[PDB]
Amino acid sequence: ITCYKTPIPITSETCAPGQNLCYTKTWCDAWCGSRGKVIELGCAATCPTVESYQDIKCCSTDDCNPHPKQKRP
Repeated sequence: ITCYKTPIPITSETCAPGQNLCYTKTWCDAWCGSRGKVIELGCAATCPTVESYQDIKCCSTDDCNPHPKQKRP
């Protein structure tokens, strides 16, 4: 399985041994001072959990774990 990273060069790469899912961390605070929305992508053996202000989305493929925001205008 592969997933998309967060950085500009959002690319698809295979996970480490034992993993099988990808996670999308959606949040906004310091860096979101205006419109700098941040999102942490990665991999995990199982769908991870979050709190209130923070959100997450688990998928079993990069096509489902990309960046909700392509590139800045």
